[PDB]
Amino acid sequence: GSQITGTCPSGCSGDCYPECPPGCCGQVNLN
Repeated sequence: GSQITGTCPSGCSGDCYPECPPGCCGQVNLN
């Protein structure tokens, strides 16, 4: 890990629940 996640946990990266702030989920992928 280098950039890691601030407020939004892994769950937000994967499961984008409503309380996840905009662009928090699926925002770290060089794809």
